[PDB]
This record gives sequence, structure tokens and C-alpha cells, in this order.
Amino acid sequence: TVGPKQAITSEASTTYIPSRIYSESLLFKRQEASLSAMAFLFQEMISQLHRTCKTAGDFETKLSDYGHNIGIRLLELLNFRASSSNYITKMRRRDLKILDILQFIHGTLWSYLFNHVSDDLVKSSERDNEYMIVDNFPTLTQFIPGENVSCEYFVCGIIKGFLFNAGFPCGVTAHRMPQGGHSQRTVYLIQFDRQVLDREGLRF
Amino acid sequence: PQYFAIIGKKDNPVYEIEFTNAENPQGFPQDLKELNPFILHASLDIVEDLQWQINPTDNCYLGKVDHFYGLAITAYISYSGMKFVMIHGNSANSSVVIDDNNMRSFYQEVHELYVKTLMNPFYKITDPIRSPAFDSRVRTLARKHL
Amino acid sequence: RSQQKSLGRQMKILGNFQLLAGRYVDALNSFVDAITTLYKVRDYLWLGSALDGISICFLLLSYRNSISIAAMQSPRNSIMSLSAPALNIDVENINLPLLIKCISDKVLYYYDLSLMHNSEYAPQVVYCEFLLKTLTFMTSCYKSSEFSKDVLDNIVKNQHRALSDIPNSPMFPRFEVYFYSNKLFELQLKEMQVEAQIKIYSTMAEVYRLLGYKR
Amino acid sequence: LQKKILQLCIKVSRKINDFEYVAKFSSILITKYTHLLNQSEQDALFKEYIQPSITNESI
Repeated sequence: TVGPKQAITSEASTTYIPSRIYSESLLFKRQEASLSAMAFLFQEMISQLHRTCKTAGDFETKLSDYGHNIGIRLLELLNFRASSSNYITKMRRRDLKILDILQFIHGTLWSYLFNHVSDDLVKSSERDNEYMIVDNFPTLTQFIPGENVSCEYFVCGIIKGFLFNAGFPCGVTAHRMPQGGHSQRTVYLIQFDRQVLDREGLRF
Repeated sequence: PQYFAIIGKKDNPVYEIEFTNAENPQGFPQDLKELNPFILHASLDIVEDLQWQINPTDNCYLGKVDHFYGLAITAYISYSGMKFVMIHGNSANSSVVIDDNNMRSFYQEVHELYVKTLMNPFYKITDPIRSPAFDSRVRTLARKHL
Repeated sequence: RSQQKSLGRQMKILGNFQLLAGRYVDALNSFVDAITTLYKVRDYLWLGSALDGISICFLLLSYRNSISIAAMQSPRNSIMSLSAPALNIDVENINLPLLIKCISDKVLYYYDLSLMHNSEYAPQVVYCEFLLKTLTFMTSCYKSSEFSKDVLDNIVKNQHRALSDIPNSPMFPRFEVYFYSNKLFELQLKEMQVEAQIKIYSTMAEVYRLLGYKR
Repeated sequence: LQKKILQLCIKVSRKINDFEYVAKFSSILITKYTHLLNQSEQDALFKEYIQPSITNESI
């Protein structure tokens, strides 16, 4: 079914089964590698990005693109495991609005990744296009001295690709603010665009 | 005489295929070109303004949706972005037969073949699939449910 | 049945004649030559309404099947024109609502509701035109079509209710059953005349471009 | 879809004879496409359609 070729094929009156040349299970396996190993993986990745890139903002984008690579991928089978081989009962509801899908990061994205829950999902005071999630003690960047906050844009990239498939294009930033005795908690103050806010603003 | 499409977010067909019953032994001669993208392009229009509302609890599957003046169409919307469309029907009769549950056990069943190909990290979005194996799998997966 | 035919032809001709000859353009109202009409500034189809009421009553009492939907067309045009534009809150459609009770589609009390109801009534009566097998408007008597009048019937329907779904969204909305109720061209439509096809596809395309359904 | 809808636009512009539009849209068909046009799907029976463009002053 090539782009150059047409949609042409042949009749159904034979059997191609199984011909899996490679098709397997896809279930939630558990192998649980050490945080030192993945921390070294992230470590030499950030070393490559400070090698090859000029200044602050382009490095921030050239970090968040990895999150945009695999955010779509984690979205669709995390939803296919949570809201649903595959002797399937059903697939449940999609994103209704913004407040179920940023509950869906809050419910089962962090507990898919980091075995806990980010502690709040605060709807903002002054506006509604801006939303803010704070992780309390970020797991994959706990060793980096976070005075530059440029090193946590893995996870701003990974949630932006959780919402760009969801139809909400969104400016996603991170800041870090020590509001509690919990130190080095990072706020992901996200935004949206006006238009799916106005698609929410048609009826709410 | 059955016609599969997977049509993307920026209108690109990431997988589109026909097949035929040998009891028809061909498919829609001289009708195979109007029953292509334009009908499917309007099908993208009706699933575009049918997905985002709750109401015209199974948000993914939608069943038979519309009808041009020779046949009728069915649909499916995934949260991956993609909108699966099968176009079925013998060209002589107006084919009424929407099985609605056993071909519901096709759309959630072809979904994982899209999943494992999406999980190929060399595979991008917005590019079609010349898998020699996943297209030979689906006709035999349609050998389950004709 | 001869009395029914005589009353049908006379009532249809009188309904269309007193319709088009009352308030054709009545913003200056040249009151000379007052033979065929009142023709003053207060002459807006009132005798046309009374004549169309008696015409629809005699058409229902005639019991046609082909020409009889033109009585509903006359009453719907009366309640559209003389009870919308130059109405001045008169809306004298009591025998029109009586014919809505008698033949089809009573029980409505709003603008864009009873017009839709009587449009459904006239569409059902033209569906009840099963086989006239004759010639009534005698422009064509052997090569003509009931298709060629029914496409004009529902495009009158489509232009007179498709605009009511405003493109300011929340202002005057109804459900998007316009496409659902627009897929009604099951007929063949293979070139009776090319300008009918051009105006039918221009309006069918223009309403989709109006409602934002491009494809 | 662009191949089919430009083929329809080129056939209208033949039948109604707007020669700068058969010039414009067939030049845009040849430039922006034809990796999917071998000597079949009317490319051999095409370019006869644009020698009237070049015997005109069009392109």
C-alpha cells in the first residue's frame, strides 16, 4: 500500500495465516532496572545535548523533541492498558475535556513511570488557559543541581506529546519553586492555545 | 468487494487496501474510483464533527455512520489520532449487513497490529507502512471476519 | 371526479394568480388600475390568504394526490410571505391551521416550525403522488419528470430552512440533521437539463460550505 | 487525490478552453507529482495535451 502505488491488491480466496514474521504479546512486563543505569543513560544524553547545541532555548527544544517522539507511543498503549492476545472487554471513554486528561497524567502516567502520583493538579487562579502540575521530588533529575531548570525538560516534552495527540496544542513550561519543606519541587505550569480553549469555550 | 483505509490526522492515508470475494472475482468495476477518497474524505468530515461531541459508553466504536446513493459506510475512531474505515459491500445489492459486534472484533483487533508497528521507533508518524507482513496479516485477519 | 378536476385547476390557477398579483412590490403602491387587486399600501395578500384557504379546503375536499401538494405549497408560501415579511403581526392562518389539522402536520405555533411541518406535509403528499400518468403543467407531456418537480420541491425546502442554523453558532441553533435530512437524492438525476443540475449542485455545495463541512 | 482532482481540472480547462489554466495546472501537475506516473496512467497519452500549450505562447 505504497504512497506511489494505488490501493490495489488481490482476492480473499487463499490463506496468509499466520505469517507473523514477528508478532508477540505486548502486556505489562516487569523487569525493573536500577535507577543508576537509567540515570547514566539520561546523563550521557544531556552531555550530548550540551555538546551539540548553542544556547538555552534551542537546547530546551532539542530536549523536548525526545518526549514528542515517545509521548504518542506511551499515550496509546497506556490508555489501551488502563481504559481497556487482547481478549478485550471494551475500550473506555476518550478525553472528554481538559480536566479528565490532566487527571489522566495525574492518575496513571506517573504511576506508570515513577510508581507514585504527583501531588496536585491545580487549576490556576487568574486564568484558565494556564494549568499547573507540581511534582514534589522529581525522580529522573534528582542528582542534577537544579539551579538551572533546563534539565527537567524531558518531562515537559513527554507531557506535551501526551496532549498534542489529544488535540490540545499547548505551551508547556517548567519552573521550580520551594513552597514547602519538600525541597526542589518543580512546577510544570502548562498553557494551551485559545482555540481548543474556545472549543471548550463553546459550551464547557 | 471490501476496501480498508486508515487515514491520518493531516488527511494522509497511512494504510489503504482493497480486496474482493472470488464470488465477485473483481471489485466495483467503474465505481472503484468514486468510492475512494472523496467519499472517505467526507467520511473524515463526519467523524471530524462526530468525535468531539459526547452525543450524536463506547466512545471509540461508532458503527455504520453514513450512506451515499449506492452503498453505506462504517467507521472507528482511535485516540492515537487515527480513524479506521472499512468499506464493504457487493455492488449489485444495497448491502445492509452491519454485523456491529463481530466487526467490532476487527477494529480493536487490527488496532494492535497498528500498535506494534507504531512502537517501531524507526517508524515515524505521517508516513505509510510498507510492511510486507502486516498487510498479509490483515486479509487473513479478515479471513476471520469476512 | 370532474368537479374535483375543475376545482383543482381553477383553485391552483387562482391561488398562484392572486399570490403573485398581491404585494409584488408594495413599498410605493401605485393605486391606479385597481381592477385585479386592492394594490394599496395595506394590500399584502389578505384576499390571497382567504382564496388560498378556500382553495386548500376545496383541494382537500377534492381528494388530489399529485396537484394537491400545491395547495400546501400555496398555504406555506402564504404563511411564509404574508406572515413573515410584510406581516405586521396579522398572521391570518386559521383555516391554514385547520387544513393542517385535516390533511397533515398540525400542532405548531412558531416561526421556522410550522413551515418545516407543512414542508414535511407537502413532501409526504408529493410522495403520495404515486402515479399521476398525465400532463398537468403542459410544457412537456411525454418527456417530463416528477423528478424535475420534486428536486425543486426539496430545494425550496433546503434553501428555506438550511439558513436557520446560523454561522454565529449559539445564535438560533438546532441539531445538525441538515446533512442527515439532506441525503435524499436517491433519484437518478442523469441530465434532464443541465442548468437544473448546476443550480441543484450549487446550492447543495453552498450549504455544506455554509455549515463548515468542506469535504 | 491530487492526481485525480487535477486530472478533472485539466479536462474542464480543455473543454471550456481557458488556455492559461491548462498551462498553469498541467505545469503544476508535472512539477509537483509524477513519481507515481509511469508510462501508464495516461502519461504516454499525456504530453500530447501540452504540445497545445507549447504551440501556444502559454508556458
